[PDB]
Amino acid sequence: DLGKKLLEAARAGQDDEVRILMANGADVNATDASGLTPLHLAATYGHLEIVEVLLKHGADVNAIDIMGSTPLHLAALIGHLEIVEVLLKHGADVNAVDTWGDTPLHLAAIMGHLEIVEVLLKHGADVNAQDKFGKTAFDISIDNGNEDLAEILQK
Amino acid sequence: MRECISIHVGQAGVQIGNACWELYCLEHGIQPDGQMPSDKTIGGGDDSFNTFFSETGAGKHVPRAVFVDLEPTVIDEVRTGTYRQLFHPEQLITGKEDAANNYARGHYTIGKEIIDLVLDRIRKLADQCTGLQGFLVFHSFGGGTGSGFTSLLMERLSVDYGKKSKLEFSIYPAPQVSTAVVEPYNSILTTHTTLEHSDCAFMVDNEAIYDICRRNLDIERPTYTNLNRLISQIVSSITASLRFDGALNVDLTEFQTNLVPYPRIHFPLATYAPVISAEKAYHEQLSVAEITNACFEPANQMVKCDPRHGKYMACCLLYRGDVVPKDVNAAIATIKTKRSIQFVDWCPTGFKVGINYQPPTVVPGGDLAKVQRAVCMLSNTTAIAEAWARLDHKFDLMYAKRAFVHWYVGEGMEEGEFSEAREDMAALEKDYEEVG
Amino acid sequence: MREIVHIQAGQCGNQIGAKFWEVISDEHGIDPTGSYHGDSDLQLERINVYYNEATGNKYVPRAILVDLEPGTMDSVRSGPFGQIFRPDNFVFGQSGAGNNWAKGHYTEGAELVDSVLDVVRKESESCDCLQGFQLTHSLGGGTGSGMGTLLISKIREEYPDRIMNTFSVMPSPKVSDTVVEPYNATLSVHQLVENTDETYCIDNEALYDICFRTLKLTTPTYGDLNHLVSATMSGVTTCLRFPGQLNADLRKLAVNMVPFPRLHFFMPGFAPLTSRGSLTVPELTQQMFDSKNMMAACDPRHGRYLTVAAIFRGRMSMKEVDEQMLNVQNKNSSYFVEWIPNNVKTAVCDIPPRGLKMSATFIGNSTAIQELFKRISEQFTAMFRRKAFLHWYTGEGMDEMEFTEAESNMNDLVSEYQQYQDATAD
Ligand SMILES: Nc1nc2c(ncn2[C@@H]2O[C@H](COP(=O)(O)OP(=O)(O)OP(=O)(O)O)[C@@H](O)[C@H]2O)c(=O)[nH]1
Ligand SMILES: Nc1nc2c(ncn2[C@@H]2O[C@H](COP(=O)(O)OP(=O)(O)OP(=O)(O)O)[C@@H](O)[C@H]2O)c(=O)[nH]1
Ligand SMILES: COc1ccc(/N=N\c2cc(OC)c(OC)c(OC)c2)cc1O
Ligand SMILES: [Ca+2]
Ligand SMILES: [Mg+2]
Ligand SMILES: [Mg+2]
Repeated sequence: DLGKKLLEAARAGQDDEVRILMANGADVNATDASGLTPLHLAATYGHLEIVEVLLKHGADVNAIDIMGSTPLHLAALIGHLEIVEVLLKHGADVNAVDTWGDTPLHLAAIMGHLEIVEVLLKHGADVNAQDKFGKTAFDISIDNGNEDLAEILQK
Repeated sequence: MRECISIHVGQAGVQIGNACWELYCLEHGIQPDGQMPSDKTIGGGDDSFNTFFSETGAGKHVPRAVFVDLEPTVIDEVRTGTYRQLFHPEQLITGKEDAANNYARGHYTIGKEIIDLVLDRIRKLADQCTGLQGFLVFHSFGGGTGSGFTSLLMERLSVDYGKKSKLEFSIYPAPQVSTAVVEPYNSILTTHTTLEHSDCAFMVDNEAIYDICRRNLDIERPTYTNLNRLISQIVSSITASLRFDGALNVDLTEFQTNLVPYPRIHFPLATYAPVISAEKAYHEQLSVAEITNACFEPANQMVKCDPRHGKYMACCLLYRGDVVPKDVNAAIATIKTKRSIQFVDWCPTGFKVGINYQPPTVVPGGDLAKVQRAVCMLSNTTAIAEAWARLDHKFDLMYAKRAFVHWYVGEGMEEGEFSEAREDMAALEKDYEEVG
Repeated sequence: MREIVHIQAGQCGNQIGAKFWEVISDEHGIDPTGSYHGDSDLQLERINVYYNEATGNKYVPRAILVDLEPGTMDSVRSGPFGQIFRPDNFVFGQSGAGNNWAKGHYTEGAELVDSVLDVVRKESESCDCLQGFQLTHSLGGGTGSGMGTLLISKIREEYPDRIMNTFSVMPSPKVSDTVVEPYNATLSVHQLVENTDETYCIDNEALYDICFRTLKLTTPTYGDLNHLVSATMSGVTTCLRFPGQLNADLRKLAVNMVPFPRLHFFMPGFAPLTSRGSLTVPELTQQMFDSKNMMAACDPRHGRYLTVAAIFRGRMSMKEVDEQMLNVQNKNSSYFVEWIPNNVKTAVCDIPPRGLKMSATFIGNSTAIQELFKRISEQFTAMFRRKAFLHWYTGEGMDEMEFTEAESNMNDLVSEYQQYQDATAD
């Protein structure tokens, strides 16, 4: 079962191991018990080269886990700017919504990743998208008094 | 001659104590080392001043006093000041850690580490007496030591000296010079636990003394030194009958007979006049009638309240100086024709008068001018219930939310004690309403 | 109540702790070798509170320096007052904690905890009347947060009757964009609610904001932020270090500032605000109560003050301070709870801090502090919902339930602040 080994290699950042496993028929879209794929794990742990390799070998850029998280939600939450750009160039849905009503914009705003917020707004992120509590990313900036984030969202 | 022992507890009791004993030495002619040249009997005697001072074989006149505090800073200033040789060194007792403005630390935890030492040192003073009448206890309501340690001491004194009288001088808190937010709690707790152990208590409201210093003495921002000098003048006027020859309030029992009709309503109001600034050294001398009328002005009271809203149960006028008795009779006769003086229907409408013909003494460095005649009026009026209402209201505002209560419970005190103390204060307020 | 034993743990704790010792040694006329060169008896009156007296009248800080990273010891030693610390008081481990609270609190940190306790023991035994402890640390890292909180609990066990005070630095992504910091901070806050008597909340979000928007510093450094920290630390300890009218101590501060045991997180403030190398009493009292001058990113006008302590330093009329302080309470009466009478205390100290003629330090117990806790709680929840990096904690022995319990406790703390903010006297 090369799928379980590919999940481990993607998380661990073993680039060579990823190439060999794919060459031997490993499922690039294998999931762990919570529905996470190799692309979700490489995007969470910041392995840019693994993300690029997987996208050139059939990884679904918009795969969701059991909680509706896409690779773009996780890269925006963790703050990996270069991976957010690579995902958007490969067709990631900028406005994907998870089970909490969050979009990647809500997660980059909460975590204070202001350069990722700018990138998402430039790629069409919806400033009116509300989470399950009715909050937009603008509401989060006003409620927490983050004036730097509020200025960017108002541009 | 029957001896009186003074006990000074906590910072306020100690600092007021030091100001009082300095003034007593000046009134009696006792020098800072204890020598008294006007005392013809060396090594003993039964003169009226011997009620407050014992005598050694070398002619040293030593205060019958004990100073107690849970930390040493304040008492250390007494041990090194102008009057360091006056006191019995074993008479100045200090711990190492104070009550942190917490009644429970003063009463239950820290206070218990020194209580037996204090009682043993008091017994050494009592053993020197031929006819001990009782104790004068000085303390703040607001401090942890002044509130908590005093209650513990008063409880023990009642067991060990059952038939002896106990009189208090208590400092009632004011915002302008307060130390702590929890002072209303400490004040109510100490009032409840000392009520059955105290025969008579003179409350001194720091706000009343602070206002007098500002209005009469032109003191911009009064400090404790200015408050304490005025307080000592008033305390001396109250205790003069015990230390000098006289016919009014000559012993502790007589204070209760004249001023306390029922055991619980034992809080007389003191009024003092005239208070004149030392910078007015050529002030016109005020007559007996003018100073006597000034006793019925709320601005001259030791506690802020309005005796026009209440009824009198007793009234004692104590004069010092160039005072002719017929002038007092005439001033009182005029004062009786006044709509704002009402007595309860069960007390005689009389005014008790005592005159000491020596004018008051001023301390060098004081803020008061010399005067040829002064008066202290001591009355039992139901208007003092206004002081208790003000204090109970501050207690209720915090207690409703149980604010700060955890500090007391964490120091060996049960939360039910707060409700029991408050209920006793509600009954006290009703005792005054039932009289009038 | 005299001696305080100071402990500084982790990178942040040691950096701000060294700055504290540099700033207060200058105020007490103490040079880097430990000799006194001051010109006032007031500087030595209460010197025993922070320093031990040694041979040749050499004043040595009562300070214990701790870190799992050994490189911190050399950075401390190379500072101006780096040689003043007792050589036997440096307790350093072999490898850092890697911003992991579980390493600091359960594995590497737990192996070095008994060594620090022996040093606390020797320092405490040589105190005539120990009042308590003061700890400097960050909440976002692994050592100051995980090991600092473990140390607090063990000291709390051996010395239950002593006061435990902390200067706790809150994380912000504006200064450190490390996504595990809300986890470390939340786990630490659960410990601080239970085991400390008083905590000064020094928020990196606020420190960054002051440097950037007020002081005009486009790229704030740790040296810039720490300048505001050392000024605040000097101000809030003034009444412990100088005689003044009040014989202040850590326990009297706690009894008068903390009405409910869990609500012991203070919002410090300072005026005037200054930058490195770069006022009347009415101005000082106004700046002191302004959101722009607070060291926690909270707007005091969004909450109510339960209690406040204010210290004015320099030569000024105490009657003027009394008047102006009464004034602020009248015009801003809606921002004070009405069920705690006389809840504002003022102190005046003659000696002002370095480079300033007049200064004011504010210590507020304000329900507006819930904004700081809500900020961290929201970040903790965003990470926790996705279980991001949870294996880094559970792999060191931690149970996932500890995260849940910490989250539930902080949300309860926010509800308790809201409760007293809405309460009325009636
Ligand atoms: N008039 C007057 N009031 C004083 C003096 N010292 C303190 N007070 C008042 O007493 C209260 C504080 O109690 P303290 O006597 O200082 O405290 P303590 O009895 O030493 O108790 P702890 O210090 O808590 O152990 C406040 O209301 C002060 O305003 C003084 O010398 N004169
Ligand atoms: N104000 C301020 N914050 C600092 C300073 N040094 C570190 N921090 C903050 O502290 C947090 C990181 O904690 P550190 O103190 O570096 O970590 P530690 O306690 O040494 O723990 P490990 O290194 O993981 O073992 C982040 O929020 C930093 O922004 C400093 O000098 N000043
Ligand atoms: C709200 O009322 C109170 C506040 C605290 C009180 N006493 N403790 C101290 C006072 C201090 O400054 C005023 C201080 O500097 C901060 C200090 O340093 C440790 C202790 C007393 C109060 O009545
Ligand atoms: Ca004689
Ligand atoms: Mg005291
Ligand atoms: Mg570190």
